[PDB]
Amino acid sequence: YFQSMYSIEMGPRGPQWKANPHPFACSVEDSYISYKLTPTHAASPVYRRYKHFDWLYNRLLHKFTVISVPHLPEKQDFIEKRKRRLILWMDHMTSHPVLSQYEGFQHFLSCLDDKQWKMGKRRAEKDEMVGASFLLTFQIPTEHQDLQDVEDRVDTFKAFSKKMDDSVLQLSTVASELVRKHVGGFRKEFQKLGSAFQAISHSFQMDPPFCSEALNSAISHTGRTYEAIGEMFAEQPKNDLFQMLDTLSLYQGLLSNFPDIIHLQKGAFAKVKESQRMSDEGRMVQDEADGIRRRCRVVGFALQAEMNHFHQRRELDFKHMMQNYLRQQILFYQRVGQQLEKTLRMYDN
Amino acid sequence: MYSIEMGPRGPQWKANPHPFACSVEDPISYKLTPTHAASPVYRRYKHFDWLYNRLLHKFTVISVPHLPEKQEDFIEKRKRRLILWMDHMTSHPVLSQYEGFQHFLSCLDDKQWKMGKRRAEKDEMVGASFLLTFQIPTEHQDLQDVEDRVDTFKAFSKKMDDSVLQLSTVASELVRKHVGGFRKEFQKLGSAFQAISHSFQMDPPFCSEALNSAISHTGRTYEAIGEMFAEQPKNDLFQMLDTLSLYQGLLSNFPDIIHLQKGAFAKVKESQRMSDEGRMVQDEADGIRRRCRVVGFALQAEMNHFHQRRELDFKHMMQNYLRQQILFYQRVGQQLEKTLRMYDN
Repeated sequence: YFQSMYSIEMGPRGPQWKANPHPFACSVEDSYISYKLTPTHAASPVYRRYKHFDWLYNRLLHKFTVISVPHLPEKQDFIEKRKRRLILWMDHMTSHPVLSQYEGFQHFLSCLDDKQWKMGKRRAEKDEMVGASFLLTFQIPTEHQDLQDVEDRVDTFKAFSKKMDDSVLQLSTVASELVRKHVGGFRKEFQKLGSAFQAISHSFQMDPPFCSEALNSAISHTGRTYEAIGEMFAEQPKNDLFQMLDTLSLYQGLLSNFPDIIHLQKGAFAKVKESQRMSDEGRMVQDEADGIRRRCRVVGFALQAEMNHFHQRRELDFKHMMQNYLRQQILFYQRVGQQLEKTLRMYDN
Repeated sequence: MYSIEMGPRGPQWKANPHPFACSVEDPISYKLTPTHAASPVYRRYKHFDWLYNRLLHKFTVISVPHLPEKQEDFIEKRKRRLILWMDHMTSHPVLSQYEGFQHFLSCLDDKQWKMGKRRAEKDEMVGASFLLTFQIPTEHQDLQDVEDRVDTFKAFSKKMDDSVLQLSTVASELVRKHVGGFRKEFQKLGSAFQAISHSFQMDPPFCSEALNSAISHTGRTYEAIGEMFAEQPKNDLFQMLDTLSLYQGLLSNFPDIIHLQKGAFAKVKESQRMSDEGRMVQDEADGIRRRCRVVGFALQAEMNHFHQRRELDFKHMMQNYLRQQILFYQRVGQQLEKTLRMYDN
């Protein structure tokens, strides 16, 4: 036809991406690993390798200037961690109103024949560098008429994204330390205690007619119990901390896109003030300076729609992150207590 | 007044005909309320120390519970360890019937207090003279069998002294971990949660205060859990250390007593060997064997009683510790559940 046109609509939070009219989701599952991808809109599953993921990712970066594109996991439990984060990546892709409609993404998810695969790759390599469309569905209010008010919005988001990048990094660092603290210090303390309870028991077995075999076994049971709890601490991060880190990792990449995204838009804001001022001196034509203004305005709404979409996904993802972490901790400490109440019952006899 | 009788586990102290208990309260003067006394009695630590030094001079073959140190949690831990000391005293068949101990509990006067004090000072029967107080069994046990029993207890007491020291060391380290390490990690986690929430408040119209409040609630929760860990040793670890301290004092009483017994067995074989060679009068060699038989009975009774209390106190120790650990991790789980509902719905 002509070109794809992404729409920006007004909403409760202000400018937002109009939803994908043809929504879908995609599951990721299983010396070359070919991940089995099953999108909702396809009749047959699709097998793609990280190499193919990396191809698409590079295509996305060159295509979308104002949109934050989710980062892939490292190129180099690495295998398991990769799949968890490819899933998180995929979900963020499918739930993004613009990224989910990208033709290169569609070719990535639908193409079966390998002969058509090569063609569809080169076909997506000539678009981009075509930048964007961004039609605006609503009518421009009197509040958004000043690009100054829009630029002030961008500045507050920059400062926000800076401290969020700090808090996320700090939390991700703390979590990774807890993992080692769980495999190390936590396990060690419970195992020194259990080893001590075993030492007490062994000493109590050195006088056969004057010692109770029941008590000596109970204390010995508590010894093995605490030594088993130590192993529970060591095996716990895989249930709660790992998934939290995966979530934080997703937002490391999203937040890392913003510095450049914001830099571009502030450059457009300066180009507007420059073009207009130059048009006031007489060294610039007015209608050309008008085109700069109106274009900067439209992509300003796009950015506003993206920051809006970021907050929307953030609130969903962080809610589920805290919930999932706490539910597991609750389970973990419940399991701990049951071990203790199991070994306490040994002393009833 | 004292007697040693045979039993299922062998030689043992005859039970106190008039058993009792004594509560210790802190209204420094301690409020002591003997259950068999008509009126409560107030005593300071110096009074305990006086009584303690009387027991050392009096009962040589008996293992006397050590008094807590004379020189934070100090002065509070003394109250706990004086209770354990008192309980061991009133539950000992010999020590509980001691006249000076009864004077220490049932003297509500003051002039009579100084009098009874002197009464215990100039006691004719002490040490080796105390051995003529209690009567032994009429049964005859092989002297070699007794020595083997003592030697078995010697090996046991040494290994237990180590295992107790091991657990005592581990527990003391656990107290510091609770105040330091365990608290710190929770404090770090909640602090990070706090920062996340704070950073979420930097873009006011676009961020949910409901979510930020829940996140910062979880932060204050994990910080609260940190302080719970810091306060926890007072509920379980402190009590366990008090029990181990009690038995470290008891196990230290034995080496000297055992050594005296080993010397008693030695002089029996010694005197008899030379009595046969005509180097000593047999009647005097008999008096040595007789003396060894008596002290051997007293030691077996003490070793039996030590085991009797050991299995009780350690059963209760392990029970009290576990029960408090259980309650602790339940209270933690409640803190976590309380903060999870903040994310509803």
